[PDB]
Amino acid sequence: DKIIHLTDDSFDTDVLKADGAILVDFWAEWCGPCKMIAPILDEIADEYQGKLTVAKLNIDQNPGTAPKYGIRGIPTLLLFKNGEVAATKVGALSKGQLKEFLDANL
Amino acid sequence: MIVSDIEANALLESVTKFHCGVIYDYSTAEYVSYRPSDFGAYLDALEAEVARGGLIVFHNGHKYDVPALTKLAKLQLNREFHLPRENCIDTLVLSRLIHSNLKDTDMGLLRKLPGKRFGSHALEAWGYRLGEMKGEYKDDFKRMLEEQGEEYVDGMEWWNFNEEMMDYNVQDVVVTKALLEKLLSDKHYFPPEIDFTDVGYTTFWSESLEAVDIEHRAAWLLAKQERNGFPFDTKAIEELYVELAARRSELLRKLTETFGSWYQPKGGTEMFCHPRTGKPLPKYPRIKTPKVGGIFKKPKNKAQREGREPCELDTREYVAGAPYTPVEHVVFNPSSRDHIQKKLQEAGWVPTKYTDKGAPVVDDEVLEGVRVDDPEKQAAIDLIKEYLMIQKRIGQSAEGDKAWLRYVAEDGKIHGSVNPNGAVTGRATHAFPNLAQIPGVRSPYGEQCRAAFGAEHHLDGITGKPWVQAGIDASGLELRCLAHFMARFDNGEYAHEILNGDIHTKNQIAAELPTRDNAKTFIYGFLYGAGDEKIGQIVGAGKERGKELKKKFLENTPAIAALRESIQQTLVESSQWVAGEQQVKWKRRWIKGLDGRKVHVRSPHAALNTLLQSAGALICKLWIIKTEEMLVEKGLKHGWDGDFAYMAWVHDEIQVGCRTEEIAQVVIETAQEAMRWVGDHWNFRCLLDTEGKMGPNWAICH
DNA sequence: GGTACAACTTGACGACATAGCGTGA
DNA sequence: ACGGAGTCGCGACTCCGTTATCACGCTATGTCGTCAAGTTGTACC
Ligand SMILES: Cc1cn([C@H]2C[C@H](O)[C@@H](COP(=O)(O)OP(=O)(O)OP(=O)(O)O)O2)c(=O)[nH]c1=O
Ligand SMILES: [Mg+2]
Repeated sequence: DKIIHLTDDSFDTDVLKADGAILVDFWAEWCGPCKMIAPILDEIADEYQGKLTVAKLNIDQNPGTAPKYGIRGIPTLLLFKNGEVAATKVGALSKGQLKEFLDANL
Repeated sequence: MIVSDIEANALLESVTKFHCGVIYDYSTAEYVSYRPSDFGAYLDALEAEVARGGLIVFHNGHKYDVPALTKLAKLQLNREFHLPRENCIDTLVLSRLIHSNLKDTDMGLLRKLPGKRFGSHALEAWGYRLGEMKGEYKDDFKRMLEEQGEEYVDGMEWWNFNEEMMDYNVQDVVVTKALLEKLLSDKHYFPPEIDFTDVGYTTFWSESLEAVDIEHRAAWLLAKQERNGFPFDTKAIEELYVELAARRSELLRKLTETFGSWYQPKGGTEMFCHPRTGKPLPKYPRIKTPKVGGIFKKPKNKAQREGREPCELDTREYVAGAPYTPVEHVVFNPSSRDHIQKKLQEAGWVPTKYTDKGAPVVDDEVLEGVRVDDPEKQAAIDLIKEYLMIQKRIGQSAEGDKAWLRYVAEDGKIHGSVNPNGAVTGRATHAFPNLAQIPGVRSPYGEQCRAAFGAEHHLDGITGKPWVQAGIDASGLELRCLAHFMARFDNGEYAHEILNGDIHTKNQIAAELPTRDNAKTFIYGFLYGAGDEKIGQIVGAGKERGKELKKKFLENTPAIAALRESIQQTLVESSQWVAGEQQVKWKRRWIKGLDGRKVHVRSPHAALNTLLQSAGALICKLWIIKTEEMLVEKGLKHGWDGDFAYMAWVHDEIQVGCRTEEIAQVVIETAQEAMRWVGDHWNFRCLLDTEGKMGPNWAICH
């Protein structure tokens, strides 16, 4: 599809050594700002297609990765330069703010 | 008659200096100021007042002032200073006897009290209530240290005598005098025809109500119990603590390998709205929105101002106007009902019984009632209940703030205070070491907790032998009181029937109940008017079965409804009905007891409890006072160096640590004779019975 | 350009007030 | 004073009900006061 839904094993095997810009969303079922930011991410997955990797990760059905990275607030978008953490921001941004954040890292 | 007050350097365990003592006399109407060097003259003035047949009045003198003066007189002059019982009058006991209900009258006056004295029987609280309070010595000393500049220590003001402490003692004496005159302004408890400030001690103890003498004898006996104390077994408690800590770690490991962790939404501050319109939505947990943040920082260079050079990136990782959900990685705590309830929802169980704030009832009944599809979690529910029980035992024993290992002094003896009046019904309450919280003989490890409590842990001061503990209990107290009340209705038939075997065992056979204490719980719930849901919860069945048993016992004993109707027509005027409340007019706020107190009533369906609990409390109180008086007059000696000591008066049951089994048998026979004397004195229409046991600890004595 | 400054904000910490629930009689 | 329920001749008309009780302790959890420290607009030379 447009945004790849990952698990912990798929994250560890196809993110840390994927050699590309990877953006991972952290989302829960009961909230809710992720429901706000998800059509924005669906629009960015078509606007900036062919230059980065956009993915989502459920913190509820995958209890491994999020305690390893230590997340205090959701939603939080992490930019992965060759898998490792390069820059991130906490909150539910807008489309222009997210495009500015992606342009401020490339 | 004189009114005195003292000032020591510490409490009863560390008193070593007499600062000042102020005496007011009615025959002179003058203030008698003393010095730290006037301790012998103070004791000689007290002995002259006793020899003149006068009455000396203190404030909480039975618990602190009299043994403090005794210990100071011993450790300073080595002279035997022992004041008689009848020549000492407490204002605290008279205040607790006359004004027995402060919580229902202190509001409307809080405009006076600072706020911390809400329902306080202290000496300063009456100083604010009587509008006679000129500062506080502790606040004056704190202001003094903050004026000098050095730091405040809470014990330095009781180390040095000064004019501030002298004037504070004068203020204490005049507040005690005004409070004594206010309590002697009463008409029911004290007849105003005789000026009680100018009588003899025999005239004062004879020309008043019996309740004042009962209260003062009870206060003297409880102060003797406080200076006696109760033994302890430190090594057994520490071994039990190590065992319960190891089992707690074992069950915590089992529950952490059974269950897992999750995320908790705790941390939100601001408000979330509808993203389309702006309407608030209660269907989301609390989230937070920052107010300062962005992407680029402030332009400082010339090309940054021109937009050529990009500014610094957002390091703080928050943007102004981006709502997020501040969560935390909560670990599953089995001591958290909310966590247990969350896991039972995730297991697939639907809660039924709810509370008033939305969260469902989580207790032992519903933890037995939960039936899920997973056998491992179904077995782990029992581990959760056992973890909660062991956590309760450890929090009672050592890890709590009011811990036994924290409150046992250097002699190995527990020193826990007891309020004589306490509740409004007359039943005594227990202070910060609470001896009522000690578990029974069927709870897990409560047998070891009661086996760690015995009189065998105190060796003799001369021979060095473990003593013998004697425990005496009464059976069917309130039930025989009920027979005494409704004998005038049923011609004494229930009082004749109650003496035929054990009434609780007979009710257990009649109701087909498993245990005798379950039968006791059921008959007490039927006596005090429980609802059908409560009766079904006790019997383990439905409300139809509860109504069947209620109607069966009500048709068996029809006089209870007649007694309730008699009380309802006696003290209650009318009763209105609100949808959430119940406006009931009485025009009679109290019921005269056996001695004649104004025992305050709270509820029209609790006036029966207000009667029966006060009756049982007065019977037990005058019973132990008469038992102590008879054991004194038969020739024995009360104390550690004597023969016996009182160490437990929790409810309707005493523990007596004697020297030999023959002495314990004499104490049991004396208690039986005192019980028969009370039953003959108060015109008891039935027979009163006791039950004495003889064991080394509570494992045999109860 | 520069430079002090002052309320705002973020995060942490401690005292305090309920909440069912558990012991006893 | 409206829900639970006994009843009039199964729907509705109408009659009844409505607390277990005093003590203390406690770990969980939300509220709010207090404080350390940047910070970001900002006013003027
Ligand atoms: C146990 C219990 C007692 N009480 C009150 C009423 C009782 O008369 C009083 C003391 O109860 P108990 O002393 O336990 O009753 P008992 O004297 O008949 O039996 P035993 O000889 O074994 O001691 O406290 C309750 O209100 N609810 C209770 O659950
Ligand atoms: Mg008893």
